[PDB]
Amino acid sequence: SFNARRKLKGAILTTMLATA
Amino acid sequence: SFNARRKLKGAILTTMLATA
Amino acid sequence: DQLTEEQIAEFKEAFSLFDKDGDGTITTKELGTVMRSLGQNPTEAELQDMINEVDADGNGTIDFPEFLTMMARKMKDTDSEEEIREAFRVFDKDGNGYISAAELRHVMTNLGEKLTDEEVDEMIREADIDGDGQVNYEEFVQMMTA
Amino acid sequence: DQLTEEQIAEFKEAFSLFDKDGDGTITTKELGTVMRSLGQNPTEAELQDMINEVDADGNGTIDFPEFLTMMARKMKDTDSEEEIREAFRVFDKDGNGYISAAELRHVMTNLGEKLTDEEVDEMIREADIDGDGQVNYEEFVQMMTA
Ligand SMILES: [Ca+2]
Ligand SMILES: [Ca+2]
Ligand SMILES: [Ca+2]
Ligand SMILES: [Ca+2]
Ligand SMILES: [Ca+2]
Ligand SMILES: [Ca+2]
Ligand SMILES: [Ca+2]
Ligand SMILES: [Ca+2]
Repeated sequence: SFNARRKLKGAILTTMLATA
Repeated sequence: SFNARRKLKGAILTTMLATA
Repeated sequence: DQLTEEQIAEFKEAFSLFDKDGDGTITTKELGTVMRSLGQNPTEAELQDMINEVDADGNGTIDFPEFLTMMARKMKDTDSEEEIREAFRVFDKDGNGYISAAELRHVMTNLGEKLTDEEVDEMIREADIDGDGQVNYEEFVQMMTA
Repeated sequence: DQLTEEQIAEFKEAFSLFDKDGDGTITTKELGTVMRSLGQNPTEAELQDMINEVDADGNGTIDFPEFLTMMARKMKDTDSEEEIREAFRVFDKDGNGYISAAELRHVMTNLGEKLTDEEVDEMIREADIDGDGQVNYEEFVQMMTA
């Protein structure tokens, strides 16, 4: 089943890498 | 340069996986 | 204490947002795609620089370990709050201090993720320590730490 | 606290001892090879079972994230000491309670690693908290923890 915690953490980590 | 700590840790971790 | 199975899955999810073709490697084209989706405008030479910093095997693309290394360097020393605040602003587009459900849906849509209203609400719930239905800065920070 | 760059390198080193052809995937043949080198005798069905427990993408081989997941499960709950003691015994071949330089060289040779006397001495030094020139059980444990 969709794991919202994993989904949000993955998106946050991606956004951190995508930062200067 | 050869990193003995990494080498020994890698070998220990491998041996743990290779255990029952 | 030990890297956990769930931590690994979180990293794998992040890797998959870049590796959209699921071939197991992140190219400069894929890096660029994600960054522009998040409102950034890296140059080609800047994308090359990012890959070269971690391209241990010199093959010009990023594999899983190299991606983890990129992450580990990023997450190392964040006390200035400069980087975290930059990431929060990506989500808090109106600058009001709270990531709304609508704002989270904007970012997930930009990242190429199809999600229902219920899924995105569950994401908010995960971060929403104080129960107000929105994610503040401290809640965002805690999602990385926690 | 955060997965570190050095932790990643340690895991990558372990992955490379299995992935001897450096193609980025561990096959059942490679798993078997390492295990037999370490005095084990897994059956084919047992090797398949190991891969199936973590083969998220169903491709019949182990990639980096799947390898990390295998490790994370192994390292999870080791308080019985059964597993750690089994791994220590691989190195402490004469059962005397201490991993000697010669014993470490035996295992590294079995794993296919070419090392000098100086390199292996440096490995002992890394684990040898009490300075006696050999690695005891508690020192071995601390190498995984530490
Ligand atoms: Ca790709
Ligand atoms: Ca590479
Ligand atoms: Ca807002
Ligand atoms: Ca809140
Ligand atoms: Ca291989
Ligand atoms: Ca697989
Ligand atoms: Ca011994
Ligand atoms: Ca000692």
